[PDB]
Amino acid sequence: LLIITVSGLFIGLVLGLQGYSILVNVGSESMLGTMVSLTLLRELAPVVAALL
Amino acid sequence: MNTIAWLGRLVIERIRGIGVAALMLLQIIFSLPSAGGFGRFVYQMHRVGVMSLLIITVSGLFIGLVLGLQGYSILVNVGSESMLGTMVSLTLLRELAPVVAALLFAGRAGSALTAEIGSMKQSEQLASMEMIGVDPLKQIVSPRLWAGIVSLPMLTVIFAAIGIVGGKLVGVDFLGVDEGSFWSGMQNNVQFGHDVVNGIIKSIVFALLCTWIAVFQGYACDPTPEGIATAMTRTVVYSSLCVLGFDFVLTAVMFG
Amino acid sequence: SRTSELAVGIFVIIFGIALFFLAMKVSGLVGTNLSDGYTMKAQFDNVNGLKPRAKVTMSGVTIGRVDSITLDPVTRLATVTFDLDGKLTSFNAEQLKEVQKNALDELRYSSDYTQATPAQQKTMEQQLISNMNSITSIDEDAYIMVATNGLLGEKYLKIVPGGGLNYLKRGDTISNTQGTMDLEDLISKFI
Amino acid sequence: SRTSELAVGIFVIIFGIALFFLAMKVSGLVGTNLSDGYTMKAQFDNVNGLKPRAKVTMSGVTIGRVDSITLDPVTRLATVTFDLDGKLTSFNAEQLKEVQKNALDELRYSSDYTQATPAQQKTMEQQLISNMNSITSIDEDAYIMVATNGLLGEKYLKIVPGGGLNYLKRGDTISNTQGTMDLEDLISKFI
Repeated sequence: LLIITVSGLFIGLVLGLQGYSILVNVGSESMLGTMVSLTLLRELAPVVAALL
Repeated sequence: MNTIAWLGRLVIERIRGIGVAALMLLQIIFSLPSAGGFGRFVYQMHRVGVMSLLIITVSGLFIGLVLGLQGYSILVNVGSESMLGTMVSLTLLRELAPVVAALLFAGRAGSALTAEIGSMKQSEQLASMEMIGVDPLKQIVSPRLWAGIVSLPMLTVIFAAIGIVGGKLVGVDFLGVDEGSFWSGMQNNVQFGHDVVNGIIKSIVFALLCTWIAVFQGYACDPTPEGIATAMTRTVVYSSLCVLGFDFVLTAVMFG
Repeated sequence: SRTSELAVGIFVIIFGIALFFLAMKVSGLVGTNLSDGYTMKAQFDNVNGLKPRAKVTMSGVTIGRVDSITLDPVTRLATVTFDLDGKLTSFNAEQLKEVQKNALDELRYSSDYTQATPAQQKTMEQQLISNMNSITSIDEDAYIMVATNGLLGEKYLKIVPGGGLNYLKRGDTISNTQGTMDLEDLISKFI
Repeated sequence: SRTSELAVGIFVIIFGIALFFLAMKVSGLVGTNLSDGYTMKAQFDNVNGLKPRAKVTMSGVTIGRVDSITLDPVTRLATVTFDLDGKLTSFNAEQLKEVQKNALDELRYSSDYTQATPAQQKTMEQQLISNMNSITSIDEDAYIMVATNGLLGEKYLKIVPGGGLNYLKRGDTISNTQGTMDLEDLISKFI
């Protein structure tokens, strides 16, 4: 249990850090909450949870 | 009441245990290895690196196939399919190829440095070596540690190379993206001396803390084959806490 | 020393339980839900894209949230029930009389005190307790309209003050209102 | 034994909270559902880029969703099936009688009184019971069209009210529809 919290805390801190700074240039800082959710939920939380 | 002082003071033999591993670490590198060291050093590369090679290609091929698959479909709606090549490169190179390369390496070879030394502790393989007279800190530690340092930046470049070339295969062969805007999206935004070089300097200190723990926690462990697995997690736990704990200082010193 | 070491480690780890709840505040399920607020409401005819817990701004600085949205089906009116702040939206003790005598400079003015009963003082007396509580920083004439933030996705509420002499109460209804428009206003006037 | 009864019982504590986080603070099924919600349908021409479970609005309030989008080759069209709300779209009994005799005020509307029947109760008493039959706030000749939440976003149904004095029933079909408009059409809008 003590492991996956820290690597859980990490990847969200990164994925919402870098895509926004390119995305803010057009019109979208409100779709920040979507891209963090829909890539963790349907893509990484199955995969990267097992490899730890 | 005695549990909270049993859970108390548990840091102290751990911080005294960590203070031992520092005192071990100087004693390995501050001596000149003899003849016959390079021959085992090659075999450790044959053991650690060459065996680790078949894994990181497949997980290298995977993550590029995913990251260029899903962000584009939201990004195509405004004006940008040409910045697909930038977002795949600059998140693999400065963010994931340091981090996710180690967690597969701490998985395979972060264990097989412990259990190979948890081998020689249970059958007194270690103790017989001292008794005949060698020093395993010169014999079975130093060619293991020097392969662990070298072979990880030798892989994480290999990882991200198929990592980018993987995402090309979904783009131009299935999503029909323009090839020229793909690469020249990268060549304008990805400098060499600030990204790929500083993706290596992350991967060296991600290789040292991952492999030095995995040597020490297999050496100073009690030979009980139950606790050989509790010592096994403390390789992985203390690696993954520190390979993630020292991304956040390394991201801040490079940029921001 | 045994005792020393023990106690030390104890408090040390304990902290981790202490900072846990300060880390639990940022989860949004406990802690930091607005203090010392109150409630107003208004009436619209178009609330396009407005969701609950959107922002309310005075001139570019946020002052509350929007909590309850309804439509009145009998004459097709929208009605928002939102909560402001009570620290950045109200006068304190000194600022009351410092503007109540500026209100009485408007209340007992040459244009108003001369036209009403100019031999009384009750209208100057009744205005002080009535403006003591149930009072805002929003003028009695001030319009609220749905602006468009994010310039592509949003609609935080904008409260524009100005003019007037008196203010509005702590629970009343802002009557000067302006519902939002859409891209179909942006095309129809353009065509 | 005693630690094991603790250290996995505390594990099912945390997993229940992190499921509660996803259900009741993230995803749509956090209660999104109105009372006796009935369904209607309508036909369109352009339903371009419209997913099921979209929003429906009347004045920007979320009154319902879109259920199914079918085509019919019998007449080359697209017929949208959607469920509205039953409370925000149907008048209450008090609001019913408020408009029912006002529909009798509309019926007996001067000439409207001696035009169908002033000598019979078919134009007088039947419209009273026709006022009650599963009534809607949607009038007899309102028009529905596909808007977009901003000029870069999703697609959702808004319904333009106004006009007419009679209403429609549950399960009817709204007339006067017009579909979505895009970049391939705005050229046709100007020239």
